[PDB]
Amino acid sequence: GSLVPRGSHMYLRITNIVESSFFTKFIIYLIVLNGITMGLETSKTFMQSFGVYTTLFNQIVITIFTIEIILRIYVHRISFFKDPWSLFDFFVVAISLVPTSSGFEILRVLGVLRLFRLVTAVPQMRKIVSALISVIPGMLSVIALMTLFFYIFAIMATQLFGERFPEWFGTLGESFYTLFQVMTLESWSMGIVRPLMEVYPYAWVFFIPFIFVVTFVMINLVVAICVDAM
Amino acid sequence: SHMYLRITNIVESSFFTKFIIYLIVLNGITMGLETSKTFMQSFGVYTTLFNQIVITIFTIEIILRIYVHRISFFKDPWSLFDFFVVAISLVPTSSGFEILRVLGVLRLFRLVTAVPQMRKIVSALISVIPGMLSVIALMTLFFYIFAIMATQLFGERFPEWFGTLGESFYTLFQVMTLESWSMGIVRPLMEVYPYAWVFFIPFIFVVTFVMINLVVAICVDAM
Amino acid sequence: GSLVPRGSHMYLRITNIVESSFFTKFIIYLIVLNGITMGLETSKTFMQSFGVYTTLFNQIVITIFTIEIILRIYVHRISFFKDPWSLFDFFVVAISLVPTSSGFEILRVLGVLRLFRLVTAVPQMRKIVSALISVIPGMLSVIALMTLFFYIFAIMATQLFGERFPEWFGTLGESFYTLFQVMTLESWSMGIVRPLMEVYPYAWVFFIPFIFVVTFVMINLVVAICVDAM
Amino acid sequence: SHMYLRITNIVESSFFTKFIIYLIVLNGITMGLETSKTFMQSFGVYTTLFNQIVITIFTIEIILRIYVHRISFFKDPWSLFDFFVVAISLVPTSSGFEILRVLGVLRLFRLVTAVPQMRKIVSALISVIPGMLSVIALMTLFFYIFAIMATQLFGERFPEWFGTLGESFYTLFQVMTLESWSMGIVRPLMEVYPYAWVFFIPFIFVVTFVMINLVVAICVDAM
Ligand code: NA
Ligand code: NA
Repeated sequence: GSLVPRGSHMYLRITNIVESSFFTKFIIYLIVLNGITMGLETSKTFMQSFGVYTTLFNQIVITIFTIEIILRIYVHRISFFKDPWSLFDFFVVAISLVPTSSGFEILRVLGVLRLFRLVTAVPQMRKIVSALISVIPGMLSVIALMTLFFYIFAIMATQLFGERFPEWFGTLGESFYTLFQVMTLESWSMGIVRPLMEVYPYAWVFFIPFIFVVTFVMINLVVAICVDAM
Repeated sequence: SHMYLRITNIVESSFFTKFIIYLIVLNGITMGLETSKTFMQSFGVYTTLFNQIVITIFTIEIILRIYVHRISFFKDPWSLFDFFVVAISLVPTSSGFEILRVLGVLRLFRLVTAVPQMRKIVSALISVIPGMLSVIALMTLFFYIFAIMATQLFGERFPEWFGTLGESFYTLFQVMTLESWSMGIVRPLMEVYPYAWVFFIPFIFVVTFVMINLVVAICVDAM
Repeated sequence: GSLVPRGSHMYLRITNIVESSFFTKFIIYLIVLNGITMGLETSKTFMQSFGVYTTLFNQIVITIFTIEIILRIYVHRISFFKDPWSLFDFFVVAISLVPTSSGFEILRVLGVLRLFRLVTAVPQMRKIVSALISVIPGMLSVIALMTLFFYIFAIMATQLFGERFPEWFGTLGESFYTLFQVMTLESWSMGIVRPLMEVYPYAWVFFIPFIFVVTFVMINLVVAICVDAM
Repeated sequence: SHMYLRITNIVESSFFTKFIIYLIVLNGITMGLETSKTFMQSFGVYTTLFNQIVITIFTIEIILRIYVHRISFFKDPWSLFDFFVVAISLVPTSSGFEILRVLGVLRLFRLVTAVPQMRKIVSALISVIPGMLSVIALMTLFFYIFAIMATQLFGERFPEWFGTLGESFYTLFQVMTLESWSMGIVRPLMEVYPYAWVFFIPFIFVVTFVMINLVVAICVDAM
């Protein structure tokens, strides 16, 4: 493979650096250091004392991480952009590269996602994430079914309850949101359906069978993962 | 037979199912759009005419499917669902109640009908239900007995929650889901009836114990 | 067996009556009839119209049921009082025999328990109750453990929170009650622990580990029934 | 050895364990009674003297158990628990905090220590925990990342729920238990931050998905 390596005179030179155990260790060390520093940046008292420290520390770590991804791309070439873990690394570092201002501060908040590089860089963490994720394919049909089910009941509820209950059902999205809440069973009766039954006494004919189905499916979804994994 | 084979090759074709599924999805999209009051002031007429067109196509389709499948049609659960959900959608713009207009949205479940693999998951989910009916039966009897009890123990001083058998069923269901059962129901009940806990706690143990066994059944009965 | 039968001249006479399929059918028929009549007695409107009907119907059914248990005891003799289903039958009919007044009306309400004779008299209902119940022996240790656990944390909470929160923790029983509620996770935070953290900011150090344990055990209890039954 | 064998037969005996268990249960009963303010006005002195007597016996017991078991004692988890829970109970009537007086009730968990079969269930429950640490670790990291995010997205306008990393941890735990997460937390958050749902819904999916897999593990890993 590798098609046309960078040398392989300096290709191998940087490859042994990148491929080393020290290289991974140092990076992980910085992940943990930056994770600690990010919790510290949460205190307004710490930021009034050591604000400058952590801010420069931050931009320093991010420079190292960018160089790291660059070195890893020269070594792994095309293989890099075919590796989900490396892709996550790339995108979570790229996010972190957007200037101190501009756009919105969501990009600054999403910067904290780089701490998930602990999962990337540490094996066994990969292994558990990998195990959890591979369970998802045998769920897509049920998820698909459930999504269609929510969509149909959201449309119904929007048009049955939206005019007299705009906050909870005024809009398709509002209805989706509220139906999700009912599925988690959070205040479904005292907070949503009892108030609904004061105008619409048969509202129970809608939410109870909704609750049976959504619950029945969730149970089968779990049993699936119990059986499909066992 | 004569023209029987003629329409059968139409109905039985790959094109025929595709076109129908295409209309399911199109009509499903059109139904979400009909939710927006802004969309309906602009393209209201469009979507309304689109709707009556789709429903006419679906009616012709079911007719064609019955001529081909004859008796087999009304013995097929999927076709029956198709039939009833299209018939629902045939009820006039007014008259009766508007539940029928709302029940029209149920025709989107024809996506399940028309797409294989969706049948498969619905089929898998449903076949799990027979080995549950005895437990369901037991639970229903249990709800019935405790609903009657709650009606006559708590109904006079707590009419909204227990004044009526139906109200009691409803409240007991809520307690089973554990939703506000204490802060919202049993603590208030205990300001009048301090031993109310002797009723709802064992009720909660039983209903929970059964649900756990009901699930374990589906864990076991399906495996 | 049977030691000394009643004859067996009339012993066999009543035995064939009692042992018949008709005998069971008739009784079941009355269970269902009385169950229907009991729901009807819930309506204040029905009781103003057909109150006399159902009340006499009730005392009639109860007389038949007492005769039934009597006939069953003469036939089954000692075997009767060794049969859990017959014992339930006996006690649920005896409850139903207590006079129209006297004591409390709990005895009138407990009368509705006789509808569970549907489970007794119908096979397959026995079978599911039997299946559910037999699962309980392999649970007694965990239940025992949990009961001890609740007892210890109830004592702790009574003495940590009872003075400033008499309703929720003023008394061992109040504490038991509240801890049960926290276990069902019902309003545990917004309704109990957040108000508790306004005086006692470390209350979370008590309820969070309580919630982990009680939840962890519940999960293992279920897995037990999953494995012990599978 | 000399008197080593003399006390060993005492400590190792069936009588010795029984008497101790007998005192566990007696002291446990006495601790519930000490909860009643009425009982304490009548028999307060009795139970207090009973308490110091039991604790002195327990201290002698642990000393005797250490002379017999020597090094083996401090390598036995059950004996360590015994030791620490008795030591806790040795702290003077005042000084420090009264948490130590409350932590004294933990000595009732010596019922688990002293009664076999109780060990067995505790042992079974605990051995299940090693095959969970990776998932626990993943979840803790996940909470940490989302807590930091919530602190800086919602902390200024919602100090009580998200003003501080610790507050955010607490609130996120609550959302994970699904307790009032919508009516009590996310709907209020959405009156200021209408896209807050983009944060809590995926948070709820993940935390739930993991819990389900965590359980399935214990279903599988134990079977
Ligand atoms: Na409300
Ligand atoms: Na409160």
